Order: sequence, then structure tokens, then C-alpha cells
Amino acid sequence: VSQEGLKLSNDMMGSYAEMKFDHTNSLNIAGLSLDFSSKLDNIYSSDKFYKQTVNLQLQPYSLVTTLNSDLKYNALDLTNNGKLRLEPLKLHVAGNLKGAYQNNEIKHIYAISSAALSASYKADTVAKVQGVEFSHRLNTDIAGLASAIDMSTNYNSDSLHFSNVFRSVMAPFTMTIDAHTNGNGKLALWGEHTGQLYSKFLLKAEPLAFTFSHDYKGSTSHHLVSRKSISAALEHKVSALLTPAEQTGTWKLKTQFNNNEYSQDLDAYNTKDKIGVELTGRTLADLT
Amino acid sequence: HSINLPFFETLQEYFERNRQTIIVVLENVQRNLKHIKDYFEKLVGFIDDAVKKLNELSFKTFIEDVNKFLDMLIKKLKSFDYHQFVDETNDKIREVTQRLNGEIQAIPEFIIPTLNLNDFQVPDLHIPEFQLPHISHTIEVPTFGKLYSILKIQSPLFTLDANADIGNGTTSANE
Repeated sequence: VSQEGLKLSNDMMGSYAEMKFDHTNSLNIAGLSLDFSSKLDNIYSSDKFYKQTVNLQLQPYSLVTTLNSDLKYNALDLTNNGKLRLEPLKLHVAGNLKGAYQNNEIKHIYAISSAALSASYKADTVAKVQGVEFSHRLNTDIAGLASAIDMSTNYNSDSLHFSNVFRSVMAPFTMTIDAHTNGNGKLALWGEHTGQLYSKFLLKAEPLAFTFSHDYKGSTSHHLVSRKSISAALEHKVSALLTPAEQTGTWKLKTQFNNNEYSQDLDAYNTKDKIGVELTGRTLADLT
Repeated sequence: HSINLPFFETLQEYFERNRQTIIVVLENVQRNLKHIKDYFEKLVGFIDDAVKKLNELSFKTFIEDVNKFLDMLIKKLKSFDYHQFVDETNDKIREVTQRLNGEIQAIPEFIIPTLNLNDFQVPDLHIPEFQLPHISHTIEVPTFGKLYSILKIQSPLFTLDANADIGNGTTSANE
């Protein structure tokens, strides 16, 4: 301890056979700034060990933090790294986390920063296990106020591949939805099962006027054993224009099973002049 | 069909009488005031503005003007663009910063990002505009004309065609 400031340094070395433990902590005090570093490594075997490294630096109007740790168990591994920079009103958080066991590995990316009093965030997660990928992405610039959302979720597999994309904005007044989903289903248990997915949803809203439309096609063919050719083909689409002066809607429902089909036609009307609905229930059926 | 009542007529008459009396009182006040010169002129202008607005005011015209401004505001809101508004906000922030700096030299700066989002998406749907029929002291009623039921059933087993219709007697109001 001196007029310059405190200094503290400590080292503890212990080892025997496969185990070696090298621990050191350097604590220095200098003026209006702090310096510290703890570099600790715990080796139990060449492929079986633990590493920790913490390094903190304090200076007027700025913070620097570094965190790096490493763990290994021969066939298994885990690593993580996180950066932290902070100064008045400015935040910058970034790093990596990665866990892996042989081929099966998971990759994660995280980066959070705040500038101009607006918070930005990006995360990326990808998993590749047993020859199957999953790609779900949360995109950048989720501000937090008058914000926006974007996403990209993708699953890939032999029996099934699924792709989902979404975008929407929560601005002060106007609203919008752009939802688009696609799924191909292939399955063979007790015959082939072709699960096809066509789902589109869109919505737009604004003061004193709302509108939307759902667009879905559902078709599935089942080639089950015993020469059973079964096709389930559902097709519904929706829409409606809404605003105080004029109001109406439409709903087209087409459903069929093999040779038997039903279709209903609906149109809803609500306007200054009139209100009315019209329905056409047409059926096709088998059997006596 | 417009529905008017004697109460509406009496309301308008009393409104007109009260407005006339208040205009007379305001003229009396202005004349007493007229009975440094920049300040006197400003006071005369204030009382004159009060008198002019009082004379302008009328209940039916007042509600009509309010409805007009409301429709204008709805049209502005529905056509509101976030990119244009964001640019306007940046302009206003720059104006405030320039002002405060001008008084300083004659403080940290404040900033807002030049945010844009139409680049990523653009609506494809069509949204009808708002429609409000004008508003006056009278009440409005679209008279009921008719109600009719149309039904058709087609099947070789059985056929139905049933019609049920009922409507209003619009030949005269007294009947």
C-alpha cells in the first residue's frame, strides 16, 4: 500500500500426477482506474480440463469486461465468450456460445448494442444434429419503441422441410402483417403421407379502417396399404373490408374427400343501403 | 329522411338570440375599452377577434366545421407515412438543437435516427377511405324499404322454392 495506491498479487501453485492448478490474481490500484486479472487454469487431463479467465478494467467514464472460459471432456466440449463494453448511454454486448459433441454441434451468436437511445439486438441460433439442420433467426434492430419484428425459422429434414418467414411493424398508427408458411410432409408409415402445407396470412390496419385476408390451401394424399388412395384437399380463403361507412366480408370454403365434395359460398354485406348474406350449399355424396 | 323537431327550432332561435345579446355586450366592452399604443391596439384586436368569432359561430355551422376538421384529420391519419414523419421529427430535433445552441452562443446534443421501414415491406392490399355524411342540427334516417327472403333447394329427391317478403308502407307518412 502506497500513496500511488494498493497493489495485491497472489499466486497459488499446486500439482500432483495428472492434476495441475495454476492460480494467479493481479489486483492493482492506480489513481482513478482499477486493473484486475484472474487467470485460473485447472488441468485434470490433457483432454479433461477447465479454464477460466476474468479481466476487468475500470477507468473514468468507461468499462471493459472480458470473460473467457473453456471446458473439455475428451468426446465433449463447451466454449463461451462474452464481451461487455459500457460507457454513458452507450451499450455494446457481444460474444459467442458454442457447445459440441462430435459432429453434433450448436452455434449461437448474440450481439446487443444501444445507440441514440435505441436498442438493437441480433441473435442467430443454428443446430446441426444427426444430419438435420434447424435455422431460426431473430433479426436485427428490435428497437423497443415504435419497433419492428422480423424472423426466419427453417427446419430441414427428409420426411419434412418447414420454412417460416414473418415480418411486422408496430409503428405508432399503421399495422401490417406478412405471414407466409410452407410445409412439405413426406411420411411412409402404412403408406405414403404427402402432407402439403400452403398457409399465407396478411393483415393491414389503420385508423377507422381495417382489412385482412387469409389464404390457405390444405392438401394431403394418403397412399395407405390395402390400395387406399385417400386425398384430403381442404381449401379456405378469407377476406373482409372493414370501415365504419362500408362493411363486408367473404369466405370461400372448398372441402373434398375422394369423390365426395362440399363447397359453400359466403358473402357478408353491411352498408348504408343494405345488409344481406348469400349462401350456396352444394354437396356431392356417394353411397345409397 | 331528415327528422326535425320543434325543439331544434327553439334551440336555434334561442342560440341566435343569446349570440346576438353576447355580441352586443362584447361591442359595449370594446367601446368602453376604446373610450403603450401598441398594447392598446393589441387589446382592441383581441376584443375584435372575440366579436368576429362570436358572430361567425352558429350551432349547425359549428358542428359542420367540427365534422369537416375531423374528416380532414382522419384523411391525414390514414395517409400518414412513418418515413415522412420520421424525417419531420429529425427536422424538428435539428431545429431544437440549433435553437438551444443559438441561445448558448448568442449542453449536449439530442439526436433521433433516420429510421426507415418501408424498404422491407410495402402493403399490397387496398384500404377504402373514411366516409362520414355531413352533420347538421337535423337528424338523418335512411327509411326502411323492404325485406325479402329468397330460398332455393335443388335435389332430385325434393325441390323447394320458398319466398317470404315484407316491407314498409312508404306511400305516405301519415299512413
